[PDB]
Amino acid sequence: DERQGEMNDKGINVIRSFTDRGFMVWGARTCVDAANISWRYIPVRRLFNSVERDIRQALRAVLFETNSQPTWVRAKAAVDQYLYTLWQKNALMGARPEEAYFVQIGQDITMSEADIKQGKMIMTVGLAAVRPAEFIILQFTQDVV
Amino acid sequence: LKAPGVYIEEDASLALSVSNSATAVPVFIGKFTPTVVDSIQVCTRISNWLEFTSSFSLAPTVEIVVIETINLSPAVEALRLYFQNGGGACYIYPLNDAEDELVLAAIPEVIEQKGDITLLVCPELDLDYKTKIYGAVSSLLNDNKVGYFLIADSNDGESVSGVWNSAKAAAYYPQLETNLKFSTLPKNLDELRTINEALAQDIDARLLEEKQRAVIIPPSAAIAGIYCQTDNRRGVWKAPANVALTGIGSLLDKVDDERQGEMNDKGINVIRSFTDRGFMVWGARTCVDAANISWRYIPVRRLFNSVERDIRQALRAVLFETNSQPTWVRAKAAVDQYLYTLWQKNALMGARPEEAYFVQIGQDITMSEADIKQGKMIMTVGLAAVRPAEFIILQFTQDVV
Amino acid sequence: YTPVVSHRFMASFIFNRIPDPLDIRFQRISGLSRELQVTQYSEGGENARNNYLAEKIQHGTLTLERGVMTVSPLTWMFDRVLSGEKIAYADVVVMLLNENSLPLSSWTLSNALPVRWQTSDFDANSNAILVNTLELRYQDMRWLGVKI
Amino acid sequence: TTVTSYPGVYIEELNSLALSVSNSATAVPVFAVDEQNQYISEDNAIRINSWMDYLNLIGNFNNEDKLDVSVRAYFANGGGYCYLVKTTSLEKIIPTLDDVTLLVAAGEDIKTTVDVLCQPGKGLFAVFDGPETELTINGAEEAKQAYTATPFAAVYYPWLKADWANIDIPPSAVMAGVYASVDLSRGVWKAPANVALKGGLEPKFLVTDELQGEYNTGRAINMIRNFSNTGTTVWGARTLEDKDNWRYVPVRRLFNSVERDIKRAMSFAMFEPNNQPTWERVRAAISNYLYSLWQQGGLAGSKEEDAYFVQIGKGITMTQEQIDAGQMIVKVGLAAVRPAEFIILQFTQDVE
Amino acid sequence: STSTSQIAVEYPIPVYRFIVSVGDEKIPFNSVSGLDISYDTIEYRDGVGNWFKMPGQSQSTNITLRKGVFPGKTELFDWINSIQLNQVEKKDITISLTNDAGTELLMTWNVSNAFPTSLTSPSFDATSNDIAVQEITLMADRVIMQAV
Amino acid sequence: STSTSQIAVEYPIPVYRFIVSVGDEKIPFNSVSGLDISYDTIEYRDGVGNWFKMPGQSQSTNITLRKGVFPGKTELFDWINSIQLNQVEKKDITISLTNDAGTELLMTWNVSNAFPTSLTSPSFDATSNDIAVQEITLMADRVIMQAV
Amino acid sequence: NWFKMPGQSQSTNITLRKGVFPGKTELFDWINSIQLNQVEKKDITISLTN
Repeated sequence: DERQGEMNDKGINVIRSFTDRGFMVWGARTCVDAANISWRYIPVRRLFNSVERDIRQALRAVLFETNSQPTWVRAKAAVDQYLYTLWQKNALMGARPEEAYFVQIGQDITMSEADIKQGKMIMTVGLAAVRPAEFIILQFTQDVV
Repeated sequence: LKAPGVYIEEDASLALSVSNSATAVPVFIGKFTPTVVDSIQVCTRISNWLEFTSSFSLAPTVEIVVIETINLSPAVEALRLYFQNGGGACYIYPLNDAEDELVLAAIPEVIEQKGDITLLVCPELDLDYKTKIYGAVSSLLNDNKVGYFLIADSNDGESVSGVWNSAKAAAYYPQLETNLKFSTLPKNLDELRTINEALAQDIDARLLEEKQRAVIIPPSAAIAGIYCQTDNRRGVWKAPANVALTGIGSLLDKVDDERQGEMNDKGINVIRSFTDRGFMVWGARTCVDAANISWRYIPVRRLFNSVERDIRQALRAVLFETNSQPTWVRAKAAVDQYLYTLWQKNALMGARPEEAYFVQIGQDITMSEADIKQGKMIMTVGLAAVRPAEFIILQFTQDVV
Repeated sequence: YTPVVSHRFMASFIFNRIPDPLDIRFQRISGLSRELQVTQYSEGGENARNNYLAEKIQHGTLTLERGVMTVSPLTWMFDRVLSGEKIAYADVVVMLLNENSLPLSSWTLSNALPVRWQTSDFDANSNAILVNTLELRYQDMRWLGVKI
Repeated sequence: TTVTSYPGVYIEELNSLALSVSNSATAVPVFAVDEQNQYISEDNAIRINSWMDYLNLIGNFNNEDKLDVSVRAYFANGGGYCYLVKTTSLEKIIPTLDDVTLLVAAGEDIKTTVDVLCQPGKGLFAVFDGPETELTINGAEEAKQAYTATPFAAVYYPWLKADWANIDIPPSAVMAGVYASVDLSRGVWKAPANVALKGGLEPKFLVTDELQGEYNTGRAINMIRNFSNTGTTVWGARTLEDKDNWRYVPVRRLFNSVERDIKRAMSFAMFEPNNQPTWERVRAAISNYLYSLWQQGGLAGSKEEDAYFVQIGKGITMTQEQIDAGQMIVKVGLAAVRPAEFIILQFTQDVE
Repeated sequence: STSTSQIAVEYPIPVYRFIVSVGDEKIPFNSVSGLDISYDTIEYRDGVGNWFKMPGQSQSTNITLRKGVFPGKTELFDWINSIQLNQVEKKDITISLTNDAGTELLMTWNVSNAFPTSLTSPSFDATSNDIAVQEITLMADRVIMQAV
Repeated sequence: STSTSQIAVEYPIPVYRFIVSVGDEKIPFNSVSGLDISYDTIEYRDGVGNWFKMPGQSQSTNITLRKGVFPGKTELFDWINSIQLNQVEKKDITISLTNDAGTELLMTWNVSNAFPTSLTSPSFDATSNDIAVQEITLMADRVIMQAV
Repeated sequence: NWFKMPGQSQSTNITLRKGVFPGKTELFDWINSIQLNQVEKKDITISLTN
């Protein structure tokens, strides 16, 4: 345990051997600078990899359609119908699904006239992931009453 | 830390329940010392025991007077017993001086600014500390303000006898003697550690001496949880009495029935000890003149505080709308739909709900043309509360047939 | 006052004034009977009322069965005396229990000689615990406590 | 008490502790304590849970003290936890104290206190002592009027003597043990007479029956006396008042044991909304107490409607002006048992 | 043209408005059922023919009173959890048909010494629109029926 | 006009949203039913007439929790297959009524030592539109009900 | 100590149902094949399909 306290903060996970359970993988951090607490875990980095990998798969039915207002309202609905299923399976923490995600796309919300005339479309996806519990602390007192 | 896994640690602290309730929110004015910010927040909103430990001291403010008579402040301990009997999210107003006129007179100016307080407590023993606060707090007991039931304490059987003798006050006589102990901390004893070597070893022995004795507290803090506990169970309209205090040891006084007959008519309630049931709060009167039989009880005063506190919350969707006939018929329906729920939960005595309340508002029923042209609206709410049964009389006869 | 229930009990053994606190789990205990033997003597012209003469007291026999468990100092005692090695005595303390696991009354059974020891039968056709119906004869019984 | 250093067994002797068993009952004797006693502080009531707890207080036992021989005879007979109150502050501490059902004059004169303390509203039943001199048939009018005529007191004349004591033992010591030993066995409603005295207690003065014929009428003085079959026993069950309502102590002690267990049975009704659903919750909390007292044989009669009655309601017992004053008037009636004092035996010689 | 004061003295009273008081508490239940007063019968017939019928032993009483669960309130479980070996804190139950608001009682049933058995936790299924409802089947004695 | 924070503290909670945790796993079931806390009663009557009632032995607990089959997941069978002669790997079951998404628990039932009996394979018939649903009837002890 | 162990395995009899067909007599010649003590015991495989 005392050698692991530097390696895990460094970003090196460790397979640690417990006898009654076996060779368990122990550690879910990533090789990142320890000040960056946003991407400080594996799944917070790996879910955001997997969301945008399946959003590009879902946005490919949008590309060479015409650039106007009914094209955005189909592209906004495609990521809204995708992120709602991730909210269903408890991938995003929250209680009501306007908190777990938001998609903002529009004429003046995210773009300009010279932006659309070039032919590109920008939307802002943002989603709140669940952070796991690394450390636990058991506080054994003795005065019950 | 620095590594994942379990971390066993011993000699832990004590934790309590949260027990949230936004209807009886007390404020604790006393000798507290902040530890984390020390600077600007004149009073802090805590929500449970953990936000207290994350912001305050868990240390009694030791106060020495030089042959020396000393004083230990139980404000930290008296707040532990508030979370043990009931719960809530009390504002804590630390006040160590109580002689600066520029700070003490601004207690009502900051306590009306937050708009959530219903109870006003003072957990201290000292008469010259406590009676200086009640004079400043007594501006909240006027008719210009709403809510603000001052639950007080008398150190002896005699009345507190101030200008706060209004119907919004209650006093609870016997000081409690809690079973918990301390864990300890005249012009900065570390200065006197250098000057007088003889007094330093003298005062350090007495701090260890008063560490072993169980602390006595006033009941102005323990009944502040009793006022919240019977508000989750039975609502405001039930009397906060005939309910056992928890976590206290013995009482300090052992007042009987014949001494109580003057204190209760005076308006001082009493925690009375029955062996088979425990330390029950015994008395639901208020510090009022005994001729005024209308507000002669706690819940008859405290429900009328709580109704108009939630009517102002319900009437705020009316104010800056236009002043005409369809504005009144929405404001009349808002208090009618509120008072009907109070009639549902047996807060108002009666059989059919035109008796338990009445709201009268109109053009010529309550107002004038010069009244509406100024831009104000007057309605007359009136409601009949339930009066509890203090005395019972058992008449044991012997001739059955 | 109010009666007590008969499914909290423990019985501890005393092997040569050395107590045996490993063997307090039993399925049932026989219940302790003692009887004053009586010789009826009918006489003379008195042929309308009996006349009973007392005799010696006949104590009962204590049976107690348990599920068969890992070998213990109780089992090593019965196996030692029922293999003909050593005829030794063992004192039994049978006590009722309260709700707070306090004893109500206790029966001390001095110098109890282990007489017999019988297991339940194996059978492939039914599912039940193997029990150890082991029965021992005591020679005195001294009731002690409240709520006999 | 020896200090303990090593884990093991200590063989230290302690001669003659005179040890008695701890007992649990519901009868709590306030013991009056003379002012010259040192191990008591006034305006304070110390509590004695068993005979070892009294013997922890005084240190060692001596048979000279009028209190020390008093509480030994109390714990030898009935036991139960008692309150030792000094006499000069007894008027302040007994209204303070809950769990007080009988006030014992240990060996002191309390006749001025009982007149102000014992009231119809309270729940006490004092007991005190007769004269310690011999009294005859001729002095039946003089010592009878030395006590007041309140129905809340009982007088036992013959002072006790024991082999373990030197001073005579006052009979209100043992009679608080007898009141607590009979209430556990036979209940409150049976008379505390006709019961034996344990602890080796013996009466000082022999009493004839023709002597007791004059001290049973009017302000009665109960007497204890020994018989040939059983030994010493209590032989009186009359209080001081001689009206038929409160003539026997089992009647007065039942009505005092009822009220202390009604007022804790329906103490939930305090500061409750005073309407009708509070009332039937009160008349039902009394009625299945009195029925449970009915089935144990505490009241006389044969049905449950000749035994007791609980009647409350607006207009039945309380007026409308009593509702908004905060008063619930309750009327409860009882019909207790009376004991058989006399048994006469008629001896015919000629059989039919 | 009957008035509302003749209806309150002639017309019968409906089941859907009642209050239950468990000990000193008031818990709002959904359905209370199963309280009754039963007796067994003893017959004796002899010879020439006399068919004597007497009622005998009073039969047991277990009532079954039902309540939906609430997010903070756990009241019926801490009564069925309070039982260690032999004793529960026995309470008394008063059931009473009321007015519309609970300002009057109309007929009252008192239950003497009630201790709980058989608390039934709710039946979860993802296809039902029910409220999570639990029941408690407390055995007692001496149900009496009191007017007003 | 009640708010959504008074509904969460006054209004009762519905059955159709719960999560089950078998040991350390989370398996989504369809219908969990049959958990309760039962006791038997002991009566004692004597002579002059005293009808003493005491609750006696705790009665057994077997709950019945039901799940549709899934094309890869075989979880309930490898628990009823894991039993050789005498022992199973006993697990503990926690049932808990939740929020809409499983971010809050509202009331929790804990089951102490659960081993399975009677796995029922689905009922095939070519005339029904059902989902292939299997059930498991595991016997256990000490169902407790925990708030929040 | 309330020890609970699972004991004996309980018997299994399944019930599988078929309409009759004009030439096919298959289930009867299995219930007819039994003389005194033995049948030709078979094995059944049930399987949810595509």
